[PDB]
Amino acid sequence: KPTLFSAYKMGKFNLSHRVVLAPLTRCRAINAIPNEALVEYYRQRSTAGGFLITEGTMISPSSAGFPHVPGIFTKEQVEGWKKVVDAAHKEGAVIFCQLWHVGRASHQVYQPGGAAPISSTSKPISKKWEILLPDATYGTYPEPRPLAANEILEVVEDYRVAAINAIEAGFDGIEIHGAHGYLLDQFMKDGINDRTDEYGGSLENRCKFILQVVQAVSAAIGTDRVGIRISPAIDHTDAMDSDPRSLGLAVIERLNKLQFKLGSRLAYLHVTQPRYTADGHGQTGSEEEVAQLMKTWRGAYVGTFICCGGYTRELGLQAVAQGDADLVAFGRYFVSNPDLVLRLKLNAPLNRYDRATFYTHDPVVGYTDYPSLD
Ligand SMILES: Cc1cc2nc3c(=O)[nH]c(=O)nc-3n(C[C@H](O)[C@H](O)[C@H](O)COP(=O)(O)O)c2cc1C
Ligand SMILES: O=Cc1ccc(O)cc1
Repeated sequence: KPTLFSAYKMGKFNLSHRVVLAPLTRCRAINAIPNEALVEYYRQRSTAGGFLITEGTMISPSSAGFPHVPGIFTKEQVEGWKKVVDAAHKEGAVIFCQLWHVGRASHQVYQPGGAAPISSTSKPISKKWEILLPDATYGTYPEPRPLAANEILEVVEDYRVAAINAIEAGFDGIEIHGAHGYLLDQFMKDGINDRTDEYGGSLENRCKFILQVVQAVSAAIGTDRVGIRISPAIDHTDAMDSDPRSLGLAVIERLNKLQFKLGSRLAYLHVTQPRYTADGHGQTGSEEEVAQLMKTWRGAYVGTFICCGGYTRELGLQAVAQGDADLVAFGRYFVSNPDLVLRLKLNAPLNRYDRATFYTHDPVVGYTDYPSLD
C-alpha cells in the first residue's frame, strides 16, 4: 500500500519514497554557472531513489528575475550542471531541472542591454510587490513588453533547447515552470492576460503557449522526461484567475489529450496550493475549498501527481495514504533540513529555516551549513 515512505514507479524512473525536493531559488549560482556550492547543496539532500527538482534555471538571457540564478543555455552552464548531476546520481537520486522564464517579473538590470522584460501584456506587476535587485535593495517592477506571436515561438524554441541541454548535462528530465505568476502563468491567468489575439481570451487561447512548450520539450527529450508545474489558485505578484478550478481543469484536459494523442504519459503534473495559516505551513474554509480543488485536479489528471505548498509530515502522510497525491514536495523545510527524508522517517525535529539567507549568495552561510542529524 502507498505511504509517504513507500516506493513508486514514476514512469521511466523508480523512486524509493515519495518525499520530493521542491524547486527553490537560492541565488548561489554566481554569474549563472552551477558550481561546487550547488554540488554540495543537492548532494546533501540526495537519497537513494529520492526525487530532486532543481531551483528555477534560466532558458535564455531574458529569463532572469533574480541574481546569481543558474542557466542552462550555454556550454559553460551545462558543464557546471554535469558536476551537480553526477554527484546526485552517485547518491542514487533522480533529478529534474526546472526550466524557468520569469516574464514580466523582472527589471531592466536583469535584462540584456537593459531591455524591458517581456510578457503576455504591457501591464506591470503592481507596486504592492517589489523585486530584489542585484545590489540587495528592492526595486519597482517595470512595464513589460508584450510578445508578438513570432516571439512567443522563439521562447518555445528556447525551452526546447534548454531541455536538450538538460539531457546533455545528464539530468533525468525537466520540469516546466508554469506557476507563480511567471511567464507562462502570465498567459494562463485572465487576471494578467489582456491579449486580443490567438493567445488571449478563451481558455483554449490562454493555454496555447504552455501547451506549445510541453509539446516541444516532449518532442525533444520524450514525454516521460517532462514534468509540468502550475498553480491556478496562487495569487503571487498579481497573478489571479477569475476561475482557478476551470483554469486548472483546462490545463489538465489538454495534458490528458496530448498524452492520449502521443501514446505516453508525462513524468508528472505538479501543483502548488496556497495556505491560510500564519506561517504558511499546514492547516488552520478557504482551506477546505483549496483542499477539494486539489483533489478534483488530481482526480481529473491521468498520471502522476505531485502536491506542494505548506505540507507537513502529517499532511504529507495523509496525502499519499488517502490517494490525494503520489508524491509530496517540500520547499522551505528542505532549505534547513538537508536530510529531510531521514528526519521525516524518524519523526525527528525539523531545523528552523532562516529566510534572511534564502537569497543571499554565500556558498556556505545559510546554504550548505544547516546540520544533518549525522
Ligand atoms: C526561497 C524559495 C525559493 C523558491 N523557488 C522556487 C522556484 O525556483 N521554482 C518554483 O517552482 N517554486 C519555488 N518556490 C516555491 C516552492 O517550490 C514551494 O512550492 C513553496 O515554498 C511552498 O512549499 P513549502 O511550504 O514546502 O515551502 C520557492 C520557495 C521559496 C520559499
Ligand atoms: O515559483 C518560483 C519561485 C521563484 C522564486 C521564489 O522566491 C519563489 C517562487
